[PDB]
Amino acid sequence: EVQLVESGGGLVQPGGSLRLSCAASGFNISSSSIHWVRQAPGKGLEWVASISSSYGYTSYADSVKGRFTISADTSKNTAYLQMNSLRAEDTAVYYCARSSSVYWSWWGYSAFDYWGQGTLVTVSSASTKGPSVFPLAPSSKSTSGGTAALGCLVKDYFPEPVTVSWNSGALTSGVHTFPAVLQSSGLYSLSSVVTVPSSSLGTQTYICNVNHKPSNTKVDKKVEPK
Amino acid sequence: DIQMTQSPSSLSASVGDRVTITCRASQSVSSAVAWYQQKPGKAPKLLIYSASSLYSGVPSRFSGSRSGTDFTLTISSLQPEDFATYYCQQGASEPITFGQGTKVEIKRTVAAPSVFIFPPSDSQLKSGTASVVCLLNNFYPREAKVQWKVDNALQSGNSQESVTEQDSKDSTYSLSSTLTLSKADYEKHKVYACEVTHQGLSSPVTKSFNR
Amino acid sequence: QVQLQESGGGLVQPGGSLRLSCAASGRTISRYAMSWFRQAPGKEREFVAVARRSGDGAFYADSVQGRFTVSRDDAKNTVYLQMNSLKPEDTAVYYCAIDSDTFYSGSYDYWGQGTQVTVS
Amino acid sequence: YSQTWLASVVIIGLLVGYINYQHVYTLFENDKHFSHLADFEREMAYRTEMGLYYSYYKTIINAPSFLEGVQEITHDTVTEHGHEINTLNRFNLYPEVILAFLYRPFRAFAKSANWQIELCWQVNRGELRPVESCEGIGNPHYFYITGVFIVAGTVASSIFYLGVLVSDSIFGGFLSVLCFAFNHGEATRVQWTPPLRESFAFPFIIGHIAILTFVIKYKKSGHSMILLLTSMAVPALLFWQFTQFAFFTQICSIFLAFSLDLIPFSTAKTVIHSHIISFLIGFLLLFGNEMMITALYFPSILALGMIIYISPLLSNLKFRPAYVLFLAIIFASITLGLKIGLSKGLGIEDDAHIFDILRSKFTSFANFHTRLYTCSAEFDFIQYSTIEKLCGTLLIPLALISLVTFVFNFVKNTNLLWRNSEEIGENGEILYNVVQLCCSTVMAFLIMRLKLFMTPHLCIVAALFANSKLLGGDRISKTIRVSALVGVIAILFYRGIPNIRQQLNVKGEYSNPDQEMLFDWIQHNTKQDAVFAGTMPVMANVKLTTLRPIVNHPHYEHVGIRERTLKVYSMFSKKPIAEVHKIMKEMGVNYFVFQLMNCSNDERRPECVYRGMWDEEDPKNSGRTALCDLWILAANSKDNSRIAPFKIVYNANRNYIVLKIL
Amino acid sequence: GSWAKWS
Ligand SMILES: CC(C)=CCC/C(C)=C/CC/C(C)=C\CC/C(C)=C/CC[C@H](C)CCOP(=O)(O)C[C@@H]1O[C@H](CO)[C@@H](O)[C@H](O)[C@@H]1O
Repeated sequence: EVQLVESGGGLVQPGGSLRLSCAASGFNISSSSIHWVRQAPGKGLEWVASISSSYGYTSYADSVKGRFTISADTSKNTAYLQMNSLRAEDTAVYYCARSSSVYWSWWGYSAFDYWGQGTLVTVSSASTKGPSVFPLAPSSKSTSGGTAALGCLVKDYFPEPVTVSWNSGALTSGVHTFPAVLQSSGLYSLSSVVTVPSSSLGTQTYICNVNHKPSNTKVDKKVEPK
Repeated sequence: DIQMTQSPSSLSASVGDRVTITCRASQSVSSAVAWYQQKPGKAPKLLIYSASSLYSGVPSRFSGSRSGTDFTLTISSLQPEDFATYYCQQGASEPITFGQGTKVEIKRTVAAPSVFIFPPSDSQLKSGTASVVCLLNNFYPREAKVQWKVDNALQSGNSQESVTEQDSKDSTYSLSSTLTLSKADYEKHKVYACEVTHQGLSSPVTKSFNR
Repeated sequence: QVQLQESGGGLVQPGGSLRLSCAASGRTISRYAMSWFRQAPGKEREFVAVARRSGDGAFYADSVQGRFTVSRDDAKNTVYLQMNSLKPEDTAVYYCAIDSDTFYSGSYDYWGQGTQVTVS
Repeated sequence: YSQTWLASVVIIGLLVGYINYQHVYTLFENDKHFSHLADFEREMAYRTEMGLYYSYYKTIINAPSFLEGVQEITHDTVTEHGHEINTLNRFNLYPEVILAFLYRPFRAFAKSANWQIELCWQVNRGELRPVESCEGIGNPHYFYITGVFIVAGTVASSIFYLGVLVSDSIFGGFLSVLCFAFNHGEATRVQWTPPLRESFAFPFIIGHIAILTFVIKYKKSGHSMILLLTSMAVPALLFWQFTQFAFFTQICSIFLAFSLDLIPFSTAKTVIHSHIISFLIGFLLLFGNEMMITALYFPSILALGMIIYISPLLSNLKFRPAYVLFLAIIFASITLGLKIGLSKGLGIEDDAHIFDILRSKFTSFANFHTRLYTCSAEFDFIQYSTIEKLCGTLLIPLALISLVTFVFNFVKNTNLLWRNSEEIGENGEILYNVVQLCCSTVMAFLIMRLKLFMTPHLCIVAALFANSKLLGGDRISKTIRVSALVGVIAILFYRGIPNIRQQLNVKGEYSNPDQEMLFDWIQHNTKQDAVFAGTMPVMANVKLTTLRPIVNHPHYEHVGIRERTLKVYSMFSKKPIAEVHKIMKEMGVNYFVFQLMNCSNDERRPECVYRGMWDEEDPKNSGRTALCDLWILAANSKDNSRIAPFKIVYNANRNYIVLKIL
Repeated sequence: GSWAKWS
């Protein structure tokens, strides 16, 4: 019956302001401190902010001491984090963890027993537009008759989540989709390749389906041999 | 400003093997340390609090220990369920500093990677640039570094590397290196080649082709 | 510049166990890792076993998983291999390979003399 | 190159000590003119208190043997006629005993060798009869004064060493000594009142403070530091009662440091053990003076000891405010339980004068004794002119700047909320001295005459302005730091010379002819066993010279004399003359000597004159004819007809009056 | 003035 839920994450231009909320259902706030913790993509967890709302104590991580403000609203049993002047390295997943109140710290903070689901916030300077799909087939003059694999590469897709479908999902063996990768240029690149069968690729017009719900892009790209 | 460092940044063990993760505090946090487990795609959960007590609910196999400023997490027998990252936290100071984190995986027989090369397609003529992909598959462990050198010339800043996590069916790895060239860079040596270096071979495998 | 030597000897008998050793001379081995490689006619230069610095995990090939065991001694600065119940198809030369790269990329350039094992 | 530094530090300390001693001696000789005073006239120069203490030195140096004299003064039956008392543990007369023990064999040896240590000749005053004045090291007054001034001339060295320690540079010591020199008049009054007790107990207190700062700074311990602390704590308790409270400030300032992880465990244990040992030796030496217990120095020692001995049990606490609050609560609880559990619990003596000069300042508590204390002007609020004169020398602004700098550094370089047991904070002695400075200033502001503690600590804390770490460290190079500190010293010298000029220019008065005639009359026209009673300052001198037994004296701390004063001073009240005569006869006093200036209306500061003090304290008798009118009428008319039981025996120039109780 | 004075 005790549960923390975080909301308000999303997308923002650099230098903007976000205002996210941690709502606790069950245990009443101001009886225990709540901390906002950060996790960057492919990194360890990082501590961001802490609020003990019993008497109004607030503490911030040295790296954001001057840009973030946490406020506790005890009337409705929820807390809020307001982040402004976002840099380019603050894109990450934020969790809300409970612990003992600071005034009763008394031998140190208690462990974060209850954690929230976590909300993702990203800072980007590029518009949301559909990507480009490029076929990638093995050379017919190389490795012919044995092992063979073909696929499609998707570039310049935003946001991150795009689904790759093979011949309407008819084939799933040897399916390898690499994780989404973003460089300093603000580009997303991904590849989806399956081991094509023998016998002239099965004499079937293979298709790649890119499904991107935020842009509602479901274009199908043909696959042909060299 | 109190640093908690985990010694085995990466550890590999098989089912039923006893495992031990270490944590070292620069300062002298007394017993305010804890150990959390994070599996990918979810939020961390408590496993040990105070470095010696087992949180109510987690399996009893896990154990914690303190000695001096050293802290240790001991797993009697690893099981398929507990394959994820482990974080060491300290709570005896205002800056609550987490650990780097150690990832436990499944040990397996080393497999020789298979390498394929795919040059830019005919549709690259309209994007203003060409891309070449060198993809290797079925290699273990992940510790393999691919270096790019052309005509004994140092290369860097243009190669983009992607690596996938262990396959849930055979626990393998797939890695890809992408090189991007402009139209001016498309006029360089027509022969395109890339090299892959791994522990599965004594010398790196270099593959070249001509347009 | 590196060099390594081996130990042991005697008349071996098929189906038994062998006690191999490879020790580097003129340089330490703790900083770098050690490997055992198998060279065979037609197809050589294939990985067999590897140990990184002290025994934090030993990797063996699919065909020698459990048959061969690797240990290391920094005091003697030598890597010792245990083998038993040698398979008839195990005719080849074993080489103690040391990589000159500190990043553990396996850039092996030293092969040495090795030890030949032939079963007929 | 780092050893010649210590030699220069020690040499400068000794030189400044010697210069301070010379300065005090010169001021003394200028003010009183001891050079050409009649031998029986220096004693009359020793006023209300000075006379009392010096009388016992004179008694000891005159007795047939030192043991006989000490036995006499340990069973004195003339200081408070009526019952035998022990004056050694009641007045703290150990300095007199030491001085007499040194003097008697020194003078005996000088006589044996025929060495000319006392050479003197007649002095022709003028119209009055010629008198003989003797000067030299052998003359008892010069021996006593030289002892006092040698003992009190090391305060300059102690201040210089304290400035050198807390600032780790000779510039700090120079700043401390220079600030002390310009604020000398407001720092000590040993050049005008040698024989008092503070002139003996302040140098040792300052030496002990310096030794404690040194121990804390270098984290020393062992038997050596315990002995070094005891050797300066025992003398400062055997010489003056108020030391018991002064040390209570140190435990209040040490504790605050200990709770801030700025003092190691071993050094704290050594300090507390030295304090306990010094207190035990002091208590055993004073015949077990009960007033030592039920003070604030014993319970504080026990509370600090228990706090120190249980600190390791709380090594796991990481929240500093909780730790500090718990330590403060335990400290206060133990101190108040011990003080309240013995005074009221067992009724063992206890003195309320310290606690009655404070409730009378805040509340409307008037009382009589507090009325005597509060109207002296040396137990009242520190007046504005003293602060004006201190800020004139810039002694204050420098202290404020140094304190602000230190607080800024402490805030920046410390984590206030969360504490680490293992690591020490560093710079503990600076915080210790700063806390003692605040305690001393809070004492001084309430009561003047305790500026004795507030000014030397201002001089000390003014040296923090020359610390490299406190003032930017290496961010200001080395050429600048010397230049900045030379400019400050040059500025001070611009505002310090006039003060020394005025202090040297001052000249005192030494006429006091009325008391000489009164004492001549007392010596001539009364028996050797008569008992005298009268105003407290006159009775002190009446005992010091003419060796007549007295009924009340100027030492007013202990009980048993407050009730004697309340009875003796009844002569200025409105009670019936028959009752006052009965009281005087019961007390056994023969002569009542007073001054006609005591019974004159003030109309300017009521509730500070005797006529008024007996209105509130004697309200049921209000409206009756005040006795002072009766005394004035009898003195002027010269025929004491209406005052039958009394009879004026001595009345000269309407200044001093001696009444005889039949 | 019953006690010494600071002058
Ligand atoms: C709790 C904390 C951390 C800090 C608290 C600090 C504080 C604000 C404290 C309490 C101090 C107070 C405010 C008050 C009472 C008044 C004094 C100071 C009395 C001493 C007289 C001395 C023992 C003889 C020297 O004083 P003298 O100028 O020579 C005149 C007479 O001296 C005789 C000498 O023996 C003596 O018998 C008489 O009582 C009288 O004092």
